[PDB]
Parts: sequence; C-alpha cells; structure tokens
Amino acid sequence: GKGKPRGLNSARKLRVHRRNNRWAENNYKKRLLGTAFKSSPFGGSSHAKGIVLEKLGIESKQPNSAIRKCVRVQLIKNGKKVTAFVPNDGCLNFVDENDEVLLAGFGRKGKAKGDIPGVRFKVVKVSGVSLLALWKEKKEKPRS
Amino acid sequence: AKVHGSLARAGKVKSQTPKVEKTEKPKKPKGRAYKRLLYTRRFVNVTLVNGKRRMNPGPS
Amino acid sequence: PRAPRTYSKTYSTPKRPYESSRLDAELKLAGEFGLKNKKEIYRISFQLSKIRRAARDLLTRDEKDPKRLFEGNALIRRLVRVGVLSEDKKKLDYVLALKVEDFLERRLQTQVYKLGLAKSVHHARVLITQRHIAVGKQIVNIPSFMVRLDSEKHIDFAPTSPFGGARPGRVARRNAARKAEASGE
Amino acid sequence: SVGFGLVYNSVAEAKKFEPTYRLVRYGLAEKVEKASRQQRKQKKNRDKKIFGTGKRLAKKVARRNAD
RNA sequence: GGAUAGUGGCCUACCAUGGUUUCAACGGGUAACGGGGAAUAAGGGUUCGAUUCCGGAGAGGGAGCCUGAGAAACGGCUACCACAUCCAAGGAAGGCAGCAGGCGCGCAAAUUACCCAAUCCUAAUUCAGGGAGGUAGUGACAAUAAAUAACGAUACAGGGCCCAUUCGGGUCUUGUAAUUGGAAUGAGUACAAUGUAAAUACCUUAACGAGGAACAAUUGGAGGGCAAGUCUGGUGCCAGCAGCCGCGGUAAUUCCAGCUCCAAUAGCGUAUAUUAAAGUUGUUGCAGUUAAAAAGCUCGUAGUUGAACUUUGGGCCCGGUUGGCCG
RNA sequence: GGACUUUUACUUUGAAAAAAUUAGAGUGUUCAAAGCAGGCGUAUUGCUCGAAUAUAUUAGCAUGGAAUAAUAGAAUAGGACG
Ligand SMILES: [Mg+2]
Ligand SMILES: [Mg+2]
Ligand SMILES: [Mg+2]
Ligand SMILES: [Mg+2]
Ligand SMILES: [Mg+2]
Ligand SMILES: [Mg+2]
Ligand SMILES: [Mg+2]
Ligand SMILES: [Mg+2]
Ligand SMILES: [Mg+2]
Ligand SMILES: [Mg+2]
Ligand SMILES: [Mg+2]
Ligand SMILES: [Mg+2]
Ligand SMILES: [Mg+2]
Ligand SMILES: [Mg+2]
Ligand SMILES: [Mg+2]
Ligand SMILES: [Mg+2]
Ligand SMILES: [Mg+2]
Ligand SMILES: [Mg+2]
Ligand SMILES: [Mg+2]
Ligand SMILES: [Mg+2]
Ligand SMILES: [Mg+2]
Ligand SMILES: [Mg+2]
Ligand SMILES: [Mg+2]
Ligand SMILES: [Mg+2]
Ligand SMILES: [Mg+2]
Ligand SMILES: [Mg+2]
Ligand SMILES: [Mg+2]
Ligand SMILES: [Mg+2]
Ligand SMILES: [Mg+2]
Ligand SMILES: [Mg+2]
Ligand SMILES: [Mg+2]
Ligand SMILES: [Mg+2]
Ligand SMILES: [Mg+2]
Ligand SMILES: [Mg+2]
Ligand SMILES: [Mg+2]
Repeated sequence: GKGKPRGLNSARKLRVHRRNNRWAENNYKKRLLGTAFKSSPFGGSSHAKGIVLEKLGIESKQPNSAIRKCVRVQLIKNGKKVTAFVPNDGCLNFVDENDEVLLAGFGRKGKAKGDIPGVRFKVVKVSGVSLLALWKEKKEKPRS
Repeated sequence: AKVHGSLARAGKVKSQTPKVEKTEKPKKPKGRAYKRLLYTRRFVNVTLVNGKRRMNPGPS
Repeated sequence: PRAPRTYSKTYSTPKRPYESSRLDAELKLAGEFGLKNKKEIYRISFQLSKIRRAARDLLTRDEKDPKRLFEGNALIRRLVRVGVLSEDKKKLDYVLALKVEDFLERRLQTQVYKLGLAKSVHHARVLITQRHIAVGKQIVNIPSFMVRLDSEKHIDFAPTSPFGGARPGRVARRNAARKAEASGE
Repeated sequence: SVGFGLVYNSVAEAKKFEPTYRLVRYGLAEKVEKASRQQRKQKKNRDKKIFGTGKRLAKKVARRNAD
C-alpha cells in the first residue's frame, strides 16, 4: 500500500503524521513560529511609518546598469532601521532628510524585488502627502 | 556592492522632456452611450478586415 | 444591540480577466439590450448560476421526492410566470439549460421597445428613467424591472407627462412662453 | 397617499387617549416649553449637593461675608 | 468533626499509601475568551470568529468587606501598590473596558448635538427616570438600485438591391460627418403639503433648472503571461521601467510625454494577510532506482493489522406503493 | 409483581432540541439588497390568506436490524438442564 496505514482505527497516526509534515510547509511554519511578529521590520502589519536618516545611491544588479534611488528609514514603533526605494522619476527630490515617510511592502512577500539588492520596501507617502500626488502636480509638500 | 552612488541626476529625463500641452478634443460620452459607441464601432459597420482585424492601426 | 440588517451581493465576476471571445460575446449582449455595465450581464449570469445549481441538486434526488416535487415546481412556476421559461418545456431539464438572453429579453428596458413605444433600446432606457410610462397607474423607472408577462399588456405611457398626455412640460412650455411674449404683447 | 386615522367617540375621549404631541399639532393643547434636557439633569445634580431645604444654608454662607 | 445554603480534602484531626501518564500525563507556547457562526463554492477540505444573540470574565493592579433576596459590587466602602488632583501646608478628594470628548499609541477608527415619540426597563408606579434605546451629525467599512444623454433633418460617402447599352444616386438604412432642428428630464434650487417628539432627508409637487465655457468620469494598462500601436517627439545601460520573463549603451513595440487604442467603470490601483488554482500536505489523492526522500543489519515492546468454518435452504399466509391496460 | 440477564462496535428510525445566519416557500419593497408583510370589500362602523419547510453530523437518550468485525462459554469437568 506504500506507507500510510489504511486501517479503520489508525486515525491518530494519520493525524499526527500530517501534523509533523506540515512543518515542511514554508507558509505553515512561518505562521506558527510567529516569524512576522518576531523577525521582519514591520510588526507583521501592512505598512509602517518611519523617519529618513540618509539618502542612498544603491547600484542595480546584473545584467543591469543604473543607480536606484533609495532611503534608509528608522521605523517609529520599532527602532528597526530599513532601506526603502523611492519610485518613479525624481521623487528623491521630494524626500530630503529627517522626514516622515510611509513604507509599504514590495509585493514579493519579503524577498527584495528587482535588480535593487536588499531593498524589500518602498515609499508611499512623505510629510503625509502621498508621493504619487506630489509627482504629478496634484498636491504640494507642507511647510516644515 | 556599492551603496553611495551619485544622487545628482535624479529626475533627469522627466525634467528635460519638452512639454507639449494636452490638445482640446470632443468630449466622449460616458456610460451606456460609450458602450453603444463601442458596439457599433467594433461590430456593426466594422472598419477593416485586412489579414485578420486591427483595433489601433497606425500608418498601415 | 439591533438585529443585523442582512444583505447580499447580486453579481459575480469572471475568473479569466481577458478573454477575447467572452468580451466580444459580452459587448454584443450589451449593445443589443442597451446595458451600460458588464455588471448588468454579470448579474444575470449569477442569477442564472444559482438557478441551475438548485435545479442540478434537485435532479440528483429520486423522482417524485417530496422536496424535489415541491421546490422543483415552485422554481418552474416562478420562471414561467415572468416569461423566461416556455410553456412547452415545463419540466426543469430545460431550466438546467436555459441561457442568458432568455432573462434579458424580459427586462422592462426591452419590453417597452419590443412593443414599439421607443424604436430604440436606448430611447427605451431614457424614457423609463425619465418618469415616463408605467405598469398600472404605477410608474416604473427601473430598466431591469422584469415584466411579469401577465403585466405585459399593461405597459403603456403614464397618466402624467407628455406622450400619455398631461401637459407639455417645462422645456416645451418654455418655448410657448417665448412665442406669445416675443410675437405678441 | 396611504395613511392611518382614528375617530374618538367624544372630544373628551380624544384628549385623554391621544399622544400629547398630536393635540399640539391640532391646537387642542399648548406646548409648555422647559429647560434643555441636559439643563434639567444639571439642575438635579446641583440639587443633590444640598441636604435639606437649603435656605438655612443661605444664612450660614452669609456669615462668611464677615470672616 | 468543623465550616457552607448545601455535596465534597472545602478545612482540621487521626489513619493509610495512594492518584495521572506513549490511548502523551506533567511542563512550555498561544500576537487564545468559548459558542451561534464568517470567508473560500466539484467533493473531501483550508482559514477565521476582539465585534449586533447566548455563556463566561473584568472594571488601573491585588486583597478584604458592609448592605441585602441576590455583590466578594467598584458610576459601594476599607487597606496596601501604582497613578494622580485641590490647599491658606493644617488637610481634602479621584477611578470613562458607560455616552460624547481629550492625550498617548500607532497603518488603523465619527458629535463634548436632539428626545423619551417608538422599543423596552425600573420605582411607592398610567404620570417620574432611562447617553438603555431612538433621532440627526461625521461616515466611498461592507451591500442594493443605476444619470452623465434620447430622436429627427440635411451635406457629401458607402455597402444593399432591381437595371447596367454606360452616366448612376434612390428609399430600404449602416453610419463617419467642425453648419442645423425642435423635443425629454433630474442633479440642484424651491411656495406648499407630507414626513418628525421638534427638526433634516426621502416619497409627492407649484415657480425655476442643458447645448460643448458644458451639469465636461474615472482609475490602470497598450512587448509576453494579458485585451489594446512596432505611431511621432524626448533621453542615450543615464533618468527610469519591470509581481515574473525581461526593457534602456542614438532609428526604445516596456522609460518621459503627445496622439490614438484596451479593461473595469462611481469607482479603480497598491501594500499585508487568507482562500481557490495545490493531487506543491495527498482520508478521498502525492512522491521516495537515477529528480528532494527506504534507518548498515536483524530482534523487539507500545501502535496498527490479522485465514477459513457454526440456520442455510424450501413451503404457506397477510397487507402496503408506485407503474401499467383499462374508467 | 417476583425471579435473572456475557460484553461491544456499525447501521435505521425517532424523541429532545433558541433566534438571527444558511438553504428555501409564499408575498410585485415602483426594481433590487431587504422587510414580514399583506390581500379583498358595501373603501359609512369589515372580510381575509399568512408569519412555512429543510440542515442541525460527534456525544447522550429511544427504536428497528443481526451481514460485517470483535468479546465471553465446557477440558484436572469446579459443566448443563430437574
Ligand atoms: Mg527538514
Ligand atoms: Mg535573470
Ligand atoms: Mg547604510
Ligand atoms: Mg509599543
Ligand atoms: Mg430629566
Ligand atoms: Mg432631592
Ligand atoms: Mg507516598
Ligand atoms: Mg505529545
Ligand atoms: Mg489574550
Ligand atoms: Mg466571540
Ligand atoms: Mg479560535
Ligand atoms: Mg486583543
Ligand atoms: Mg501581582
Ligand atoms: Mg471590587
Ligand atoms: Mg465609570
Ligand atoms: Mg455597574
Ligand atoms: Mg489654614
Ligand atoms: Mg469615552
Ligand atoms: Mg478607516
Ligand atoms: Mg445617546
Ligand atoms: Mg458628471
Ligand atoms: Mg450641456
Ligand atoms: Mg489615461
Ligand atoms: Mg494581445
Ligand atoms: Mg521612440
Ligand atoms: Mg506610451
Ligand atoms: Mg478587480
Ligand atoms: Mg474515504
Ligand atoms: Mg510531489
Ligand atoms: Mg546525485
Ligand atoms: Mg537522491
Ligand atoms: Mg535499505
Ligand atoms: Mg530504532
Ligand atoms: Mg476474519
Ligand atoms: Mg438521527
């Protein structure tokens, strides 16, 4: 029969066996260990707001040649320092330093995205004003 | 690898593309009428069958 | 501390987002019966989908089963009443079949046009939402009304508005006000 | 217009069995206005700090004008 | 025996050595209140439930207690701990996990408004009270219905079609049209009545209220997966794109735009989680010679599993429910 | 009423079973999501249909079955009936 007990009373063994083998599932393992709460910069939450320390020049991976504009951010609720990407064109002109920014995931479930090495987050808002909006003409960046 | 690269060129191309203004155009109908406008365009009279069909043809 | 107000959504959405055949097939249906939404198709497919499910499940039961006979006949008699289901095929192996257009064909949107009164599916729309026509002396502004087929004979223009005759109305009476004022004293 | 109505066997009968806001609507009863609902509450709570009739407490606080 | 309203190691005295455990005790974790239920639709499943009902627990943290039918009560008291307010420095006083409201916390959440008219509750009680509850305000949480246009005429153009020796446009409409035409309606505005506890909106409905300067729909995308350009301009492995594959180093089908086009549309994108796709957790239903994977070998307890055989066969009776040929 | 009875599993039917939610009948909220309304007249002194049904699975209770799979019996006869 190849392995699994086919008996009518063997329910225990069949349960316990699945229980054991779930741990080989990456998603199941993370969920129970509480990896989100323990590791990872966000508290497990969807976004986290933080503060800009310096503006990085991160150079793209191969076979790409570029300089990807990014910022080192210190999450408020944490202290955890994190480097995040500032999307589209310019927009690194919108940020500067000691500014408040809203970080979001990159979509890849951890796992930095493109040719950009080691960057797992991206900037959504600065000074409460939403990079997108700034980028077209729609809004303007506040006083101080 | 390298982390501090130059930030000077940020925004380069967007800042140097020559601006051309949006040109004023007939206002397209919103709602059912647009669906209608599509229907009669896509199906009823059609346009050109050349080789199969074409939706947004250029200088063909 | 109140009983929850219950609710349900009336539509479903296709899994394959871009299917050129389904899209074409969709647009035509809209362009015919005069619908502004893909949702107005999505809704019908969802209603049809639950009906076929009920029908499907009933069929697996033994013939002349008490639940099957009772509920089956009800489904049939409901469907027949509104005019989707043909009188000839009453036994619900055809409700299992049916199809979308059979439902669409019964909308007050369409019945008002099929009967004349409009001479466009789109003219039909605008008339209905504009507080014209009626079933009883009761006015109906919803294009999705689903004429009950025994109310089919009573579709006509309203006691109010022009076209059923009331009074020409502000846009016409405006011109009549500009005719007697400019030409006369 | 679909609606509801009652007809009492006399006008004395109506006045006793009718909601007092209706007799107002009709004019069969005057609306006697009072302080704000939260004004009355505050009055009660102020009143609660006084044990007795309190006009005796007006004289003892008049003695304060001396000391 | 004592204690309790009362059973009981609940407590005490005397006596004894018992009680649970691989069928997992004991211990640890839980970003754990339990349940009715929620999400996901072949089925089997998987994940979720602080939260409209039910049960439990708590009232800053502990303990203790008075009152009473009922509390180990906190909009009751007493003490300690932690907070913390007023003062004339002697002292006194507070407990929003009630309603609003403020700070803090953060990705994350509304008015210091009105009323007991309803729903019901309490009291000495038809009356009083009720931030229970209702009302409105804030409110793209989720859910439903569905405006942003409808109809002609005319100007060439066409496909129809009867004829074609050959001009062709003629009446059946396909509509692209940079002059036209009168029709229609609510979005709003607003007498009035309706509504309401009093108001507000809705439903009604006088007077007003549509021609592009509008009462002007958006949000993403247009190389592939994936529906829609190899158009023009710009940049030149830069700036940027890009879930993934991949684009950009001078004619870029991926960047920055203009034009045009697609999809969904009062909504559409993104991030995080979960579910389906997943027969990549496999009871249904996986795989293990070489792709990840049979313990060096045999014994062996727990566990799972375990050959065949013991009233079958024949006879009689009673009365049901469908379906036929007939009515 | 007396005197006694080898133990189980499985299956059947049924009782006991909150509502809201789910599935679902009826009813034209103008449609619909809903709600549990409503529908008829002599519309001047009333007539009237409703507010169904299904699911509710382990355990416990009650009942029918006796295949399948266990358990016990009589061998130092300390057996069985009277
Ligand atoms: Mg391993
Ligand atoms: Mg690569
Ligand atoms: Mg650094
Ligand atoms: Mg913290
Ligand atoms: Mg009061
Ligand atoms: Mg008093
Ligand atoms: Mg011992
Ligand atoms: Mg264990
Ligand atoms: Mg907890
Ligand atoms: Mg709960
Ligand atoms: Mg739970
Ligand atoms: Mg919590
Ligand atoms: Mg402690
Ligand atoms: Mg206490
Ligand atoms: Mg309090
Ligand atoms: Mg209390
Ligand atoms: Mg002093
Ligand atoms: Mg509060
Ligand atoms: Mg919110
Ligand atoms: Mg209140
Ligand atoms: Mg608009
Ligand atoms: Mg206009
Ligand atoms: Mg666009
Ligand atoms: Mg394509
Ligand atoms: Mg180019
Ligand atoms: Mg482009
Ligand atoms: Mg979508
Ligand atoms: Mg099975
Ligand atoms: Mg495999
Ligand atoms: Mg190898
Ligand atoms: Mg190997
Ligand atoms: Mg081996
Ligand atoms: Mg071993
Ligand atoms: Mg056997
Ligand atoms: Mg049962």
